[PDB]
Amino acid sequence: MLLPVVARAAVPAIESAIAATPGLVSRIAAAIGSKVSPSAILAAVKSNPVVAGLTLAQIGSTGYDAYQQLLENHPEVAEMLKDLSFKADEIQPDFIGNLGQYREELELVEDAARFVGGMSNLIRLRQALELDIKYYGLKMQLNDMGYR
Amino acid sequence: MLLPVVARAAVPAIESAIAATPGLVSRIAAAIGSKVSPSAILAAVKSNPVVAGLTLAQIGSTGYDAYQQLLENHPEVAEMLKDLSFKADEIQPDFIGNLGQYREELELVEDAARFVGGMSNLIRLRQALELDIKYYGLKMQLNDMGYR
Amino acid sequence: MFNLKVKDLNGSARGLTQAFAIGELKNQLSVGALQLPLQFTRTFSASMTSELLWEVGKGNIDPVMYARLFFQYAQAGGALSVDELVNQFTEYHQSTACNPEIWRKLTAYITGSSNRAIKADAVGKVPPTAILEQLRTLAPSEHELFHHITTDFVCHVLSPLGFILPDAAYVYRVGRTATYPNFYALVDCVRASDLRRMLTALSSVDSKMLQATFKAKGALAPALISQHLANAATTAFERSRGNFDANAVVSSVLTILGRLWSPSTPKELDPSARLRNTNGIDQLRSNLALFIAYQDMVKQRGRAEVIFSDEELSSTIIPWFIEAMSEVSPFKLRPINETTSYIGQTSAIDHMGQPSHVVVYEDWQFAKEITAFTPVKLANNSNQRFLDVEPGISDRMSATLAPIGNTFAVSAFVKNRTAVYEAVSQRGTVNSNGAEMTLGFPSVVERDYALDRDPMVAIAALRTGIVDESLEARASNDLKRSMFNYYAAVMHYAVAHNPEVVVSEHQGVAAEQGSLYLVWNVRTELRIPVGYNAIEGGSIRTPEPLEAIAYNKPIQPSEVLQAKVLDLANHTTSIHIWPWHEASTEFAYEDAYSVTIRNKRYTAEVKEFELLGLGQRRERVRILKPTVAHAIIQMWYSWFVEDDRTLAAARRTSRDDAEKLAIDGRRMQNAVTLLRKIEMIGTTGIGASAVHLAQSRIVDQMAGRGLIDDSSDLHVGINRHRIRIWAGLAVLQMMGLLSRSEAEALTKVLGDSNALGMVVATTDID
Amino acid sequence: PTSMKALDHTSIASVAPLERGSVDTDDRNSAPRRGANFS
Repeated sequence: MLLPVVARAAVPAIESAIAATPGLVSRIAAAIGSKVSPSAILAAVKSNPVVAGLTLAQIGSTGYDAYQQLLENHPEVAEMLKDLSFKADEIQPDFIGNLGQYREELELVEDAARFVGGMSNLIRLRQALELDIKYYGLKMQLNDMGYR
Repeated sequence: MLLPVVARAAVPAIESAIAATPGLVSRIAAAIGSKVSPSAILAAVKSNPVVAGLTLAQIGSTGYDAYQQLLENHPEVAEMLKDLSFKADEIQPDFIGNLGQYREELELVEDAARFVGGMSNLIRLRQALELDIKYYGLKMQLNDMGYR
Repeated sequence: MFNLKVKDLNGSARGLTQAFAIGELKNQLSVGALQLPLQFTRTFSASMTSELLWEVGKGNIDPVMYARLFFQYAQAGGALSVDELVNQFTEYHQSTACNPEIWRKLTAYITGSSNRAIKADAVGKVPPTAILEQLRTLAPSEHELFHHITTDFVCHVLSPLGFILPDAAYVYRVGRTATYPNFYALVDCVRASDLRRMLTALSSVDSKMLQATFKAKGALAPALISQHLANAATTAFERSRGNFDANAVVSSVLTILGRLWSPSTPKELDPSARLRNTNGIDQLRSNLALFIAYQDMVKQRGRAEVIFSDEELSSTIIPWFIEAMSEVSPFKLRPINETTSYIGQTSAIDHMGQPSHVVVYEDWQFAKEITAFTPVKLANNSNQRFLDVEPGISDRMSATLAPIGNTFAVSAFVKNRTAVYEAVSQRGTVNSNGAEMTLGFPSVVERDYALDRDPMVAIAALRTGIVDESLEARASNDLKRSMFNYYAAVMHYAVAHNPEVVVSEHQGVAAEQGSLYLVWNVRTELRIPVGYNAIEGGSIRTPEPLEAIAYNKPIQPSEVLQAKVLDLANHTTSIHIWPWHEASTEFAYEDAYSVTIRNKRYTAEVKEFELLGLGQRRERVRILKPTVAHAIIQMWYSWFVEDDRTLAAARRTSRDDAEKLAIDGRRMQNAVTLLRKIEMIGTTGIGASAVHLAQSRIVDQMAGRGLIDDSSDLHVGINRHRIRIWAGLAVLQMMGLLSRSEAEALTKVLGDSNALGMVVATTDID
Repeated sequence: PTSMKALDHTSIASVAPLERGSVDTDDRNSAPRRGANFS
């Protein structure tokens, strides 16, 4: 059963997308593998949460809102839903070799990191040096007045 | 993963802004290093909070409340986001620059100061990195001859 | 934990070098120079772990004790030492006790006015607290000290079975003082011995011979009592006027020692020739603690001057100067062998005896007793409070620390370190910047906890050697006194185990009498030098106190250094207290465990009053900070994290397979020994009570949610460990023993080492 | 609040069962079996 808190928002969201264009109705019917009739898929959404999710992946425009709210009230489907919906990210031909050149470089940062502290520190310390000189003067002067 | 609670806060925020003006593509690519397309930068936001926090601060019309919401909902990103966003305040001609603006900066120095040593030591260390590369080689060669 | 390279001291140890102490920063000191052999058989040490309670109620103005409280103060609070403190004390004395108007007021405050009263019959006795309350009103003075020294004064003089009752009392705590005397610390030890010449006058029979005429003759007349008193306060004050200059007394008596030790003393200038009495000097000839002082003098002053007469006078100061240091000060004369006995040493060996790294440590036996007291006030806005001892909270805490004191003992850290330095090096010592030396000093780190000073400020001062002036003057003392306390503890140590030492003048270009620096003669079989000195001829001589340590054979600590607990239960219950406030900290602990079960998030927050099993939430109670315990466990967390930084650093270097599995076996082999310590901590009753309560709140939180699957799941391979640990890190945090950010990282070590998943077995200590 | 996060990501030492099976049964609920009618 789909939880009402979700379903309240979910059902009209889908129905709106259907009324927007018919072209999606055929798509979701293919992905979910349900009868092409708009009344059919809407009967399926209510029945299973897993199904409800795949529909909201097919339409991301208006539907993204409910989907997240579905995800909240159902941590269960979260794992299963993540698997059923997947697309291999196209990899660039240059990428893996292009990464090979930075081997020398990153090992240099991590030598500097360990010395300073956490990476957060080094990002700070780097700015402190890059920082304008006057500021060093400013801080010295406040200490001249007594301020710490 | 990006918390779903803050997700519904950030996604309409960044999207509305992207559709509001195309000019915001200059911010995403500069810092975050996201891909040129508006669709891919969206996936980066969903992926990482640090990435998301740098999307929220950069677009500032509708964003601030949304950005502060992200902070509390995922508190580990606090130290990271506040640091990775820093903008030098230039200089005040008047004596009283104070903590008005420069507050964040004079704090920043002290951390760097604390680590290295006495305030002098840092300014020294500041310069050592500013020195032309040659001087290093010089010090090394005068070491090679057996002078120290 | 301090970490330095013995080869180059100038860079990393510089403040701990001797060439810094005597102030020549350019170059190291040549062994070759005039040399004058001598023997150090004695030294001045403030006692380690001296904690006592001193009742100031009633009695008599015990002369010595009240001097020490001037001393204990001017040291504690900066203030530009004691000379101010003293002369102000005369002001105040010349403001009040020398002023008869205020005396008459008290008499009006106690009996009545303008009447004839009769002793002990129509005269009622009054508690000392009362007349004190009036001193606050009458005398507007800065320090509560000034009032107590006057209080017990008036208590003494007017009491032939008189105005004061025997019952009332106060008490004060004997705090740790800097152990080895700094130069200024001598100056004060003279002046503190000035003021008990003052006090012993107000306690004197000449002040007493007032009472001697009033004993059996009754006290009838209010003025003719008070006035008869007020004079006797000024007369005993006229006499006490005057005093020697500590600035001059010390400066001289060092210098006329300074001419004794130094190899270059032209024929005439030596003491034995121009001094009448050679006794006094003989005893101070051999004294070490003065030497390191004498170095402090010449560094700061830049010169030396006498301005005392050459014999007759300097023979009447010294025997009095022997007294000042003998008693008044906390500093007591000790045979030098037995002052540093508790220090110990262990070396990371390789072949011939040549150390890869050598570690010097203070031996402690963990001190576990925690008295939790609470404030109680009969009076408004008064520092002085009763403090209630609360048994059983002590016994919950001490029930927890009983197992803790077993596994955190300091003797077990150093056997842990050396074992690392062995696995890690894999290679000849000469390289990698020569041998290194690491040392750590809980007892020094302690001193910055009591002052709530970050111990990380000093240990960053040494390497650079120079202090930052941007901090306030009361801090610079606290830093520069502590930067010293190392340097003294080093040289008392090195001299203890290498009895043979020699003194030598220094050389510089322009206008300097110069300074004295020791040069040790140490013989040991190593065919290779460490640090840099010749190691030629089968013996080696070195200026630096550190290099003279490394050559030592391993040492076992002779005696545990044990901290007696401050004992409140005895004297606190019936009596007011001192500045308790800062010495202890408030008792509250707010922390929340979390876990996820059947993909459903659960949370149980827990507070401090429940964990003990106290129904009431009571914030009125506070915990006395056990800094010696926070010192050790802070150290352990420092060293432990320092390990895993090196191993994972030492692993990626090797680039060889047979070794990597020695290291990857070492990381894991710690991370279980760790994961067992924490869990064994969890079993402790404080441990247990956090466990039971952590689950119980989740079960009952769950039953409402409507599913009981818990009971099976929270006892599992993981989530029984997870909650077990988190209870083990709470108990450390709910005490002072660790900082919540430090535990957060200490967790992350168990994350990667994956020691957790590979155990799957719990031990219950019931 | 204390952070147990780091300690949370772990793996369990794996092992292989001698006779494989019983895998998808991890989570299921069979609803009860009725008794026979009575007379």
